[PDB]
Amino acid sequence: NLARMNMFLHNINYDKFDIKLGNTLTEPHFRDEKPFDAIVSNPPYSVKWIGSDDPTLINDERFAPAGVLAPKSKADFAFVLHALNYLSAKGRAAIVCFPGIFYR
Amino acid sequence: NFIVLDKYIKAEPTGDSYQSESDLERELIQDLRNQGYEFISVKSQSAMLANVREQLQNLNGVVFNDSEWRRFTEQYLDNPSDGILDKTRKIHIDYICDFIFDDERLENIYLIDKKNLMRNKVQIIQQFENRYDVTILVNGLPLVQIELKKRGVAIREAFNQIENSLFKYLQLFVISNGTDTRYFANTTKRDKNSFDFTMNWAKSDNTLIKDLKDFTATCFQKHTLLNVLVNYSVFDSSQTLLVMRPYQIAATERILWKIKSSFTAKNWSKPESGGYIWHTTGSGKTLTSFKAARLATELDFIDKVFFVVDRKDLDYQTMKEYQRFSPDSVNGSENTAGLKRNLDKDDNKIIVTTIQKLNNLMKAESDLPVYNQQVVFIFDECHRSQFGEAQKNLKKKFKRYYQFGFTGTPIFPENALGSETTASVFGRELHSYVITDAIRDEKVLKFKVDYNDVRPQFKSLETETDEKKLSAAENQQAFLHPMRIQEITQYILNNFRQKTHRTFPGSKGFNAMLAVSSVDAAKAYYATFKRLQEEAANKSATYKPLRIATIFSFAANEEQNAIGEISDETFDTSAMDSSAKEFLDAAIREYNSHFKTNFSTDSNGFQNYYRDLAQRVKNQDIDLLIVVGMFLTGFDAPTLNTLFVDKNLRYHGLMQAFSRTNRIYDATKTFGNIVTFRDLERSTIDAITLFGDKNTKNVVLEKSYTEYMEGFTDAATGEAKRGFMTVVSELEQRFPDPTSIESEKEKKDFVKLFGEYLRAENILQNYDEFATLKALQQIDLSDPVAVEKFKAEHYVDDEKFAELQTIRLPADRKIQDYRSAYNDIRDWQRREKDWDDVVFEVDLLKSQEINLDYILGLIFEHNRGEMIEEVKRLIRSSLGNRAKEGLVVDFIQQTNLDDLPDKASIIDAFFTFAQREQQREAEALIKEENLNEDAAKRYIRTSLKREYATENGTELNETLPKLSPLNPQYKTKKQAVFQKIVSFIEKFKGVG
Amino acid sequence: IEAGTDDIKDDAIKTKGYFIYPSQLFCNVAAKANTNDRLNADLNSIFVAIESSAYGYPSEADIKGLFADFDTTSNRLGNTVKDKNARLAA
Amino acid sequence: LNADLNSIFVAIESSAYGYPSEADIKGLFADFDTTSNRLGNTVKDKNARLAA
Repeated sequence: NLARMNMFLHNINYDKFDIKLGNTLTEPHFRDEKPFDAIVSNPPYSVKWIGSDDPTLINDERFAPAGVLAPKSKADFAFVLHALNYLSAKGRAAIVCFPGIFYR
Repeated sequence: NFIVLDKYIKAEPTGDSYQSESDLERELIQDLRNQGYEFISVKSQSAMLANVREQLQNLNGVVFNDSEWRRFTEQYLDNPSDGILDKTRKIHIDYICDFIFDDERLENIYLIDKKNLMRNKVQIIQQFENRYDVTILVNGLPLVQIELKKRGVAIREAFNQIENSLFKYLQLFVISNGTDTRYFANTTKRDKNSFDFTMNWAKSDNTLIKDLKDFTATCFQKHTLLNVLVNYSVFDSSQTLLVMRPYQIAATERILWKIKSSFTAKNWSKPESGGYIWHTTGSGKTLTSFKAARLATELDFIDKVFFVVDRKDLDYQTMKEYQRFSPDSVNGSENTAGLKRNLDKDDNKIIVTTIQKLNNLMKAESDLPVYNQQVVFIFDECHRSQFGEAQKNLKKKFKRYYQFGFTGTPIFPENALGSETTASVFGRELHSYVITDAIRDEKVLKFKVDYNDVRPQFKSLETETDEKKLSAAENQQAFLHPMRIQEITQYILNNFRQKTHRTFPGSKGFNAMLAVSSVDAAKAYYATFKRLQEEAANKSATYKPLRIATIFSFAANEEQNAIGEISDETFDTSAMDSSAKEFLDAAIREYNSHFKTNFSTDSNGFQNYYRDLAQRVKNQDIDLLIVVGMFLTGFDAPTLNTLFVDKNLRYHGLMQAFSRTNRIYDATKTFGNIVTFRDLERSTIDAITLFGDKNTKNVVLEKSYTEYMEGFTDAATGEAKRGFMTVVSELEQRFPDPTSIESEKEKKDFVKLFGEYLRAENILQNYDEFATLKALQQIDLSDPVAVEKFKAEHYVDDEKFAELQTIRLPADRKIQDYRSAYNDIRDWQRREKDWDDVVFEVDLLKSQEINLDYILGLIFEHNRGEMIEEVKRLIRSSLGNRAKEGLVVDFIQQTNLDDLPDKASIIDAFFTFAQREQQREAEALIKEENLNEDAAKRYIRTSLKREYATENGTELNETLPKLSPLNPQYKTKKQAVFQKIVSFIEKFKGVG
Repeated sequence: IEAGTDDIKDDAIKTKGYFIYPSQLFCNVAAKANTNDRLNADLNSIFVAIESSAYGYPSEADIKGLFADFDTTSNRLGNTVKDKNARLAA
Repeated sequence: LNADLNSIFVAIESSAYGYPSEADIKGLFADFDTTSNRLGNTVKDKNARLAA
């Protein structure tokens, strides 16, 4: 809610300008719109989730190219895999992490 | 007793007004008052609330006060800040509120008796407030709305008639003309996409029920309608209300009736207690399985419920089981300790598991508490590994089971011949949904199965039916001969762009598959297609090639099935030789070299390579797919119309192969072209006589070529399918062509005739003799080498060619004139806006497009000779995308064709001139009505990259000259600027 | 709406056809008279809960591409109605 | 009440708090047990949660 009013305060056009609610690990949307051209993010750290995993989320469109999931204590790089999924043919990407995810 | 009742005698009004609506309204009022629906008269908004207070006090057995009823109306029932989806959530989930009684207590408030349906109360009322309305109140709640139309009202126009407060509860938009009757939900789409969600009540033998009188007399019983509206309406989280088709509800009630009768007889663990459901594939069996599981959950005495499929369909559909939220779709994977923990854990009342996990649990553990408990089993997709052995463990290590089956694979008469059949595994055929009436109800499409008797060399061997020698003496030379494979390749490369509807450059197109029975055939085929496309491109440096891919691993490993299906390929990569394996690897390296992909052929990249190829074959970016044994059972392709077979098949594995085309896409795709190189039509007759009568195959497939040339009269319904040459003679004789039609009724009749003509045209487009007849319109006099080579391409002897020269087609310039006239009539009825009745053939107007490339190619070929009337030929061809008309003339009336040497030079000269004229006219668009240059240029380039324009893009005032704060803003000049710029972007869609 | 005659207090001009055009442009009419500057005149006036009904006004917004269903933050606690009036007015 | 656990419905506990809160004779010490309110989003959520 505060994010939508934050983005609404700064005199920005109504055109398609929005955020939807959910979690990228559970409700990854939007696939159909589109392969994006630039992304930034601040993923929170040590964000342990359901393991490892009970659904078929190995066999989704983005974690099957990796080879293994991101388990509970190492729950960081699921965000960067979800990031690199939604990317163009040319446009760069930039994310933040902490250097403790080193070899792990 | 049931919901879908079988034995029903029918009624007959004549009447009892033939035409009117209000008398039909009074009829159904009389009928529902006969059935026990109360007709009262409420006319105001507040008296609705008074009726609701009258009914809910009867329901909950409590007494409100006026302040208390007001507080209930405000706090829970009618908060005005809520939409339709909130109230749908309330009537499907949140049906209980909690209310403070003024003696300081808190008690429950129901809405619908979700467990005792007969305790509910029903009412019926009439219209208020552009149409006629009949509304059903369910405990005083408007849920079922029925409109009315005239008799001849089209079912498409039935939607085109689209505050107050309490009409935001409705769910079932029942619509009728008095002869047909359907019902909506969710008011989903516009009129373009309503027909997907148009259902019909019927009897359990799937024979349709359409008459509104008997529709009301059957489907609108109180015990019927309440059970439908409560039990069989799934609010899939979120936004969606999935409501079934009647055969699924019928199958579910047969299941539970057999369960209840088997427990009352205490006759468990037996095929008397068992039975099976055999519905055809494409009927949406997954939602029916979930409903059966949820109602087995809702049952009284049932301990554990299980649902078992083949691997690895399981976890995919397990996350597709999210109708309930959360649906307790638990797995161990592969935790027999976790599965017995889930046995020990309570209220995960559905458990999904494999046959292999169940067998591992039984052979590993034999002391479970479940062995003397009420257990329900449902199975699906039975292969032949543990088809009897796990069932022997089921017999051995259990006591109380109710085992049911969903399949498309009957076993009993001639399928397996050496196993325990379906009726002996399960029991009664509890309910079935055959493919036939599903085809009749537009869920899948028809068949045209033809063998290619084209080679008199191997004619005896193709027509050979000796299954022993076809099994054994199958080799690489008597059945895979290089001349034979070469002529197969030449046939399919000649007929590809015809059968994929790619006869025009701007056409849409479809992809195709080619499946065989042996790997060495495919290893011949890939190099064969590659080399023959190289030769075809080297013939004249003009031939467009086709990107052809293939995939397989290993193998026909076991028997795995009955007679006769595909033996499933396992995932061992290099189990075959590298003459097959590294051949595949080099093909994938060429695939990587063309498509820039990364998948190697290891144990990881091969499987996701298969998935990636499956995804990118779907989007019509792969022209042809050579297939050994994959893509035949679980793969779907909505954009695939034509299948090619060099293989011999059997009862219903062949049906699973034919299911890979027949799925509906639009009005262009009509039926699946099955082209076999070995004759298998008797096997098709075997499958359909297995699945129906002799009428069934004539319902399913097809009629012959001449039976569509001169048409036919259908032996069942007696319709006048007039015929191609028939309608040609009709439009020639009746209408003094081209544009001598000025009376509006004959305009409409000409539109109807031309639309029927193009419908029959698109039906005939998939026929080889019709393609040969159309291509006969490029005669040579004489040039006998080219004519005989053409006849050798189409395999035409001069005997038949005598009649083919005799039979005459209509003139193509006339057809250009007719299509231009139809486009003009459509544009004339595009303005404002007896004309709200006319059938439009929008889809084939959208088909058969020319994207200026064939136009400029003809203009470059337009020597040099003729120089003025070639502009007239281009203004003849100008239709479909005619709004880019005059500037194309301005490219050729201004410049010179002598200045342009070839095709590409005139093409990019046209691009340069179009960009120059577009910029120059955009300058005038700026100058005309005081347009702010940067803002308007930004807006128009945004619209051009967006390919259309809109009255959104709400910074458009920055383009606007002076001022629209003012309340006297009179579209000044907003509508004028907007119409000019939408005409401008229509003039420059994509170009520039 | 008033970049040019600017009015501190506004009217019930009623022209819906003109009203729907910012309801296509900004997607929301504030209201005729339920703006802040009009509401800033009648401060400390009993009662205060009309702001809830005020949140009914821009939340109409069904045409087109709503982006509404948002402003459910300001609930009521609050222990008496005069506490609510004095606190929200302050 | 421990015999009929998981039984629809659960809000009878509110009426249960009506019983010792009679207590007007003598020297009440009641008017106390208003802690267990209802949130809660559906009635079945309330039933399952309070029964657990």
